[PDB]
Amino acid sequence: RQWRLIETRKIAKQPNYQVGDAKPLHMPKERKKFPDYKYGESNIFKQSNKGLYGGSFVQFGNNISESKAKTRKKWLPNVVKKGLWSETLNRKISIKMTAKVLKTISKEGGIDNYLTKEKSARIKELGPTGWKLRYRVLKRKDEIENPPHKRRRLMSFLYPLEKLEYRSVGKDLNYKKFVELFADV
Amino acid sequence: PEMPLTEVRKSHLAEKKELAEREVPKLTEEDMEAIGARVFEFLEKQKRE
Amino acid sequence: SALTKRTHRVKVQVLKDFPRFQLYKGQVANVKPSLMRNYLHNFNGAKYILSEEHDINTELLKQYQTLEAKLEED
Amino acid sequence: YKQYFDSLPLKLKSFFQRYPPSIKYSPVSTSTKAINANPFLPNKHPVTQRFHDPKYSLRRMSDVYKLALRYGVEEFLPPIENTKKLFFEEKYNKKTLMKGVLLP
RNA sequence: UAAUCUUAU
RNA sequence: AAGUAAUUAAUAUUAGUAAAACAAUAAGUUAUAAAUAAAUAGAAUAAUAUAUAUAUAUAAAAAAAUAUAUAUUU
RNA sequence: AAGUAACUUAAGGAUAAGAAAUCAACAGAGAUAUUAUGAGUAUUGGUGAGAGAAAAUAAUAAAGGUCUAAUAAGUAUUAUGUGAAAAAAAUGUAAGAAAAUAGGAUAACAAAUUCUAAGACUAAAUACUAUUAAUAAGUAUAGUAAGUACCGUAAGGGAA
Repeated sequence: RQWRLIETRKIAKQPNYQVGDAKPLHMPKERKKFPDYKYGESNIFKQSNKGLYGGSFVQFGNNISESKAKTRKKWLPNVVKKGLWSETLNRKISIKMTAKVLKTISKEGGIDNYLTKEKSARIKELGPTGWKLRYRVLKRKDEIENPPHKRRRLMSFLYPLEKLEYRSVGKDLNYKKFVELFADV
Repeated sequence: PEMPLTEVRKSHLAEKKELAEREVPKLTEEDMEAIGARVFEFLEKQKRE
Repeated sequence: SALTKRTHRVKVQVLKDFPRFQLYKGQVANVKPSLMRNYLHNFNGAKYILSEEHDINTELLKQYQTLEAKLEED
Repeated sequence: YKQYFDSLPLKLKSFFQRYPPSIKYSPVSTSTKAINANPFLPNKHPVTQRFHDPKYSLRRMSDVYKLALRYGVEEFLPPIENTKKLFFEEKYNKKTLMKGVLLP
C-alpha cells in the first residue's frame, strides 16, 4: 500500500525562535500541549481526524451497469465506535475505528501497542487523534519507568526569605514570579 | 514538546552509538598506492595488447 | 468468515476469575479475539501474550496449574 | 600511482574511500555489527534477527563492479560471490543455457 | 449478555 | 470588419545533392525490391518473356496478377 | 469532450520526481526531469469516433549519490467493486504470507533472468512572478488616464 493522501500533506514550516529575537504578530494564548504530528491533520475525509481510520480514506469511483452507464459512487470504510482497554492509561478509550484497524489492534495485542509501534507506516496511519493518544501513552510509560528521583520544598523554603529580601530593598514579589525566575536554576 | 523514544527506537540508537564507538574503516595511503600500481599495470598490459 | 470464526484464536493470560467464560486467575488460554477485547482485557482482567518469555506471568500460571491438579484429584 | 588512483571514476573512488581494501570483507552473509561485513550482501542484524538490505543496493554494486573491471581494480573490491550477479565474460562462460534452448 | 445500542441524570 | 497559425501527410515546380539524400557525434527518416495475412521465400542456369521473383497451387511445371533482367547499375 | 473548466484545501521559492523489487532479454543498462528520434509504431477502440507507449539513441542538465532506518504484515498476495482510452498503480470491503533456505517481476507453467516493497534524503536542468539587459518586417484602436465616469439593489459590467 501507499500513504499518498497522508504524506502529500504539507504544513507551514515554523521558524526556530531564539530567546533574543522579536515576537511574531499573533502569538497564541495557551501553549502547545502535544508534539507536532509530522503529517498535519487531514483536509479531505475530516471524519477520520476524530478516529483511528488506519489511513483508510473515502474512495470515489463509478457505479457501472450492464449498459456500462457510469454513475459516480463513493466507497466508505467500515467504521465502528469501540471502547478498547488501555493498560498504560488504566482506562478504556472509545473511538471510531475501521474494522481493519480493530483487527490490527487485536493482532498486535493491545491498543497502546498499536499506538506505540515505531514504524513510519503506523505513524502515517495514526490520525492526529491517534498521534495524541500515542503521546499520552508514551509519556505515561516514561513516567512509570522514571519518577523524578531514582527541590520543590527547597524552593518553598527559600521563597518567603526571597520575598522578604525584595521587600527590604523595596519591591513586592509573588510566587508565580519566583517560580518563573527559578525554573532553570 | 518532543515525543519520547519508544523501546525499539532507543535500542536502535544504542546500537548506532556502539557502532560509532568502534574504530572506523578508513582508506589508507598504502591501499591507494597498491590500487594505483595495479591500475598502472593494467594500463600497460592494455597498451601492449 | 465462519471458518475464520472457528479457527482464529488469541493467546492471552487471564489475571482474574471469569466464571461465565470458564477462565480462572493465571490461566493461559487461546480465547476468541472478540471476547478478549470486549470482556477479558478490560480493567487489567487479562493480558495479551505475544512473546511467551517476556510477556507471560509465571507464578500465576503455576498457581493455576496447581489449582487444576487439585480439581483433578478431587 | 596516486595520480592514477585519483584519475579513477568518482563512484569507484567513493567506494574505495568508504569501504577500503585493507579490510578483507566476508564472502558469506554476516552480522551487521561486524567490521568485515560485506556491503553487497544482505547481513543479518544480531538482536532483531532480520536481514538488513545490502549497504550498496544491487544496481550501485553492479556499476562499481563494472568500473573496477574497466580499470582492473576488481580484487580490491569485496567479493561478489554470494550476490547472484556474474558479469561479462565470466557470466557468459559459467551459465547454463535455458531449458527451452536445450530442450524445446 | 461487560457485542452493538437509545435515553436521562 | 473576414481563407489565418501551429503540428502532419500528399502532389507540383524549382534549386542543391545524387545511387545516394538528410543530418553529421552519434541516432534516425526516405529511397535503394517486388511481394505475401505471415514465416527461414526473393528476381536470365544460354537472353525479352517462351527467362526469372513472390502469392495460390505444387513432384516440378502450366494457369492470375504484379514485378524483374535487352560501355554501363535506378 | 476530460481529470479539462469550475469549487475546496494546503506548501514552497519553486514544488513535483529522484538513486531501482526499473527495464530488458541469454546481450545488457544503471536516480529523476524536459525535449528530439523511436513512432502515429506496438497496443487499443459501439475494432466507430477516435485514443497510443517503452526499450534504445541522442540533447539539456548538477558533486550527483546518500544514510536517516536496529529493514519494515494486517503490508506481499488474494477475492471482489472500482480504478491514468494504450500503458498500471492505487483504493472500499475482507481474507492473508514468507527470511535471502526469502521475496517482486512474466494469464499460466517450466526453465532462465533481473531486482529488494510495506524506512529515508537529494542540488541542477523546470513552472511562475518581478526586475535589469538585449532584440523587435509588435503595438499610438497592444502607447501610460480607468477599473474612473457610468449601468446594476448585487456579483458583475465597463466608456471616451
